[PDB]
Amino acid sequence: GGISSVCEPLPPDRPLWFPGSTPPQWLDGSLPGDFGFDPLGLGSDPETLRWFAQAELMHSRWAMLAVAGILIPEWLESIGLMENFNWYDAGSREYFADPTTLFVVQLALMGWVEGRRWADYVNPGCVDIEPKLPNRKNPKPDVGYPGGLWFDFMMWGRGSPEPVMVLRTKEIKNGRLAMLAFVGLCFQAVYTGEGPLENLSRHVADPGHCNIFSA
Amino acid sequence: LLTMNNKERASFFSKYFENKNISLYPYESD
Ligand code: CLA
Ligand code: CLA
Ligand code: CLA
Ligand SMILES: CC1=C[C@H](O)CC(C)(C)[C@H]1/C=C/C(C)=C/C=C/C(C)=C/C=C/C=C(C)/C=C/C=C(C)/C=C/C1=C(C)C[C@H](O)CC1(C)C
Ligand SMILES: CC1=C[C@H](O)CC(C)(C)[C@H]1/C=C/C(C)=C/C=C/C(C)=C/C=C/C=C(C)/C=C/C=C(C)/C=C/C1=C(C)C[C@H](O)CC1(C)C
Repeated sequence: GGISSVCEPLPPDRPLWFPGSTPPQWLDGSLPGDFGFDPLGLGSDPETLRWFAQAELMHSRWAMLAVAGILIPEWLESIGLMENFNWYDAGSREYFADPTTLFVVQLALMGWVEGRRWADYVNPGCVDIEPKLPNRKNPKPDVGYPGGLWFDFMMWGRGSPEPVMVLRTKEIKNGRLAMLAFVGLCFQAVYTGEGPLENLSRHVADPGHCNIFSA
Repeated sequence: LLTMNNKERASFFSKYFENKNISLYPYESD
C-alpha cells in the first residue's frame, strides 16, 4: 500500500544459474543477485557469507567505476574530445606529484573511510554521518547500503521507484558484468596490444577472424 | 463580575473540548 523499505527474499523457485539443479541450502534468496551459484560451497558459513556479500558489493562498485572511467574517456578519444588518452599508459604519465607520494596520500585518505566502513560493518550504527536533526527521524540503514544526505541524496533506495531488492540485484548484476569487463580489458591490453573500442571494431568486422586465436 | 459578587450592577441586559491536541513541530525537509 505504501513504500516497503525492507528487502524481500526471492521465492525458492527463483531462476537459477543451472536450471534443473538444486540450489544450495545456504543461498535462500535473501541476498541481491541470488541465483544459487556456489559450486565450491564458499558461502556455507553465514558470517563469511556476509563478509563475502560486502566484498562482492565493494568489488562491484569499484569495477563499475573502473569500467566507466576506462570506456567513457576512450569513447571521447575516438570521437576526438581527448588528445592522448590511454588507460594502460595512464599510470605512467607525468602529474604534479610522484606516483609514490600520491599513493601514500591516497592510502591515508582512503584508509580513513575504509576503516570507518570497517567499524560500521563490525558495529552497525557506531559511526553515523547522516545528521540528527531535532525532529527528523533517521531510519536505520543496512550494513553496506548506507546513505542519507550524502550517499543517497536522491532517495532512490528505501522502496522508492523500484523495490530495494530489485535495485540491489540490478546493482549487483551490473557490478558482476563490470568485473568481468575489467578483467577482460586487463587481459586484452596485454594480449591484443590495442585499445578496447579498437578491439571491438576489429571484432565486429569479420568476426570469424580477429579473435583470441589471431592475437 | 470577575467572580467577586458585589460587582452585580448591570443586573440585566441592554434591551469547547473533545478536539484533543498533540505536539506538532516543523522539521527539516528531505
Ligand atoms: C564481459 C564480457 C566481455 C566482452 C563483451 C568482451 C568483448 C570482447 N573481447 Mg574480451 N575478455 C573477457 C570479457 C569480455 N570481452 C574476459 C572475461 C577475458 C579473459 C579473462 C577476455 C579476454 C579477451 C581476449 C584474450 C580477447 C578478447 C577480445 C574480445 C572480443 C571478442 C573476441 C574474442 O576472441 O574474445 C573472447 C575471449 C574470451 C577469453 C571469452 C571471455 C568471455 C567471458 C568469460 C564471458 C562473457 C560472456 C557473457 C555472455 C557476456 C555478455 C555479452 C554481452 C551482452 C555484453 C570482444 C571485443 C579479443 C580481441 O578483441 O581481439 C581482437 C581477444 O583477443 N577478450
Ligand atoms: C569479487 C569477488 C566476488 C565475490 C566475493 C562474490 C561473492 C559472492 N557471490 Mg558473486 N560473482 C562475481 C564476483 C564475486 N562474487 C562475478 C565476477 C560473477 C559473474 C561470473 C558472480 C556471479 C554470482 C552468481 C551467479 C552468484 C553469486 C553469488 C555469490 C555469493 C555466494 C558465493 C560465494 O560464496 O562467494 C565467495 C567468493 C569469493 C571469496 C571469491 C573466490 C574466487 C576464487 C578464489 C578465485 C577467483 C576466480 C578466477 C580468478 C576468476 C577470473 C575471471 C574468469 C572470467 C576467468 C557471494 C556473495 C551467489 C548469490 O547468491 O548471490 C549473492 C550466486 O548465485 N555470484
Ligand atoms: C550501476 C548501477 C548502480 C545501481 C543500479 C545501484 C543501485 C543502488 N545503489 Mg549503488 N553504487 C554504484 C552503482 C549502482 N548502484 C556505484 C558506482 C557506487 C560507488 C560510488 C555505489 C555506491 C552506493 C552508495 C554509497 C549507496 C548506493 C545506494 C544504492 C541505491 C540507489 C539507487 C541508485 O543508485 O540509482 C540507480 C541509477 C543509477 C546508478 C544511474 C547511474 C548514474 C549515472 C551514471 C551518473 C549519475 C548522474 C550525475 C553525474 C549525478 C548528479 C550530479 C550532481 C552530483 C551535481 C540502489 C539500491 C544507496 C543505498 O543503498 O541506500 C539505500 C547508497 O547510499 N550505492
Ligand atoms: C568460482 C566461484 C566459486 C564459488 O563457489 C562461488 C563464486 C565465488 C561466486 C564463484 C565465482 C568467482 C568469480 C568468477 C569471481 C570473479 C571476480 C572478479 C572478476 C573481480 C573483478 C574485480 C575488479 C575490480 C574491483 C576492478 C577495479 C579497477 C580499478 C580500481 C581500476 C583503476 C584504473 C582505472 C579505472 C583506469 C586507469 O587508467 C588505470 C587504473 C588506475 C588501474
Ligand atoms: C570488456 C570489453 C572489451 C571490448 O574490447 C569492448 C567491450 C565489449 C565494449 C568491453 C565490454 C564492456 C562492458 C560489458 C562493460 C560493462 C560495464 C558496466 C556494467 C558499468 C557500470 C557502471 C555503473 C556506474 C558508473 C554507476 C554509478 C552510479 C552512481 C555514482 C550512483 C549515484 C547515486 C546513488 C548511489 C544514490 C543516490 O540516491 C543517487 C545517485 C547520486 C545518482
